Amino acid sequence: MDQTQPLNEKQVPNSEGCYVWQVSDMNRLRRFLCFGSEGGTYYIEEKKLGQENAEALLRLIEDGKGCEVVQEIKTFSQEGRAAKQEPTLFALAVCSQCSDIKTKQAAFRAVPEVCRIPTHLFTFIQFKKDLWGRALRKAVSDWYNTKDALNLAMAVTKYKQRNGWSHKDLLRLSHIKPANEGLTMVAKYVSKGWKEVQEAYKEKELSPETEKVLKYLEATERVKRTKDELEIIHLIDEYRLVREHLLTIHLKSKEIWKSLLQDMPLTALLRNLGKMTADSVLAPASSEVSSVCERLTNEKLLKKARIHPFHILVALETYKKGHLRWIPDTSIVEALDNAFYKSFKLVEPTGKRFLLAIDVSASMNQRVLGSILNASVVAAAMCMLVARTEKDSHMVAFSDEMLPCPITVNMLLHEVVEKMSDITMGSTDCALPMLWAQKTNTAADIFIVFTDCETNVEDVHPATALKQYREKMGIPAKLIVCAMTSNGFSIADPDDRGMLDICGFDSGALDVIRNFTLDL
Repeated sequence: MDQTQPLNEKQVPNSEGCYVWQVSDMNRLRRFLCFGSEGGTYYIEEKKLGQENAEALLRLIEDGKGCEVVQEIKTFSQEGRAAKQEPTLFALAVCSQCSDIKTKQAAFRAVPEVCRIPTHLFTFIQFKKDLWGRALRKAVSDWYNTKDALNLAMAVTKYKQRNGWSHKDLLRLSHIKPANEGLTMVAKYVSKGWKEVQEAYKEKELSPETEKVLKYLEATERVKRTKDELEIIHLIDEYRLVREHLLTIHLKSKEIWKSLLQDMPLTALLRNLGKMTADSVLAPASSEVSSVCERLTNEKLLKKARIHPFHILVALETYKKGHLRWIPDTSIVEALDNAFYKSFKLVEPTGKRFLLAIDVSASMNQRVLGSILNASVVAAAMCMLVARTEKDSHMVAFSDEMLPCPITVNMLLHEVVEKMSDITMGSTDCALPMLWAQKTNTAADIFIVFTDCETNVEDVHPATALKQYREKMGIPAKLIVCAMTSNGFSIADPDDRGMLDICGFDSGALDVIRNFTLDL
């Protein structure tokens, strides 16, 4: 029996016509939350991949798991497990208009929490349009009324974009009734303007909290009336204004940028590394560079700034590239490598024996999350994560034959990326890691295969190779399939308790791995 034939009646043909199992709908939802469907996969066009994922979600609802889905969405968003919020927002939108009364209600109830920032709310609304009753108005009203007025003021005072997204419109369409004076004030600022706010609040008794909102709006307005660097720096120092609150002429100043650098939100810092280096703002051997390195390697700050490991991987590739042109600062490059590991949810090692196998076949050249990184690079980063936490780990690579592993656990992340950028090619035999481990009599308690599961060679099924490995070696080895796309295929036998499906770049993947490895 080989891969071109069905192991049993539950198998389905993959893109290459070979047999695998359909990953469970709940696990496909997780694959979707983590990878989305932008750019599709090597074998599946973008729109089709999105529809496949939307259909899986619809089956879940149809099967009564609607509320479980919404709970899962809230959980991923709260724990910051996914690199992008789009998939999560699309899934929430789908749930807010489905056939299940209870799921609709649960979806709407989750909008204020799942839509963490303005962009999210706007994206969520656009998806609902894609797909204003009392429920939507209440949800939107709830979103504004549950946010901190000062934080809202901070967001609405940044420069606007011509993307059709308007707070003025949402405040109107939602028929909102502001719950506190600070929100009433910001709503007035958005709908009527600064002059109106000033006039409505002159002579007015305000709590110290509402007063802070008024003084902050005043600060953002003062920015526009001056080109004096010292005055602007004082405003950044006292009110923590960011780049988007400033005039273009202000952004021409190196000192203003240094003041902006001081408390720059980590996500913005990651995006501005190259520019600030080219601009001499992050000069070699500078205290500016040192502070940056310290903020990036502070696990508590990364978590609070919701920095996902994929954000760091992408930021690193972009920065190391050097082009706008700059000399990538070596200490920052090292800091990013360090931050990558600290951004995943850390767990105690299992001390077991791991065989980590990276698929470097042709289809793995497929791009991940709309980035320039291909699936083999991303898989390599996941493999490094595991190897770094589990001392007893041996890394291997494969296509339709075992291949020398281009990476070693001691390499820095930027090196891993370089080595894996053009390594993809050839057919795919997902049974190889187990077969190779057997032939070479290498001991492993856990096999983790990083792949898209599009196996397609006339060799034994990977599930088969695992069982043969178990028997011959006398080890009850488990197989963890770390999916690298949101397709719906899996080489793991749903009927074998010793096999599990997980998803690459789920920031809490190590916890899933730990629990399965120790039957916790």
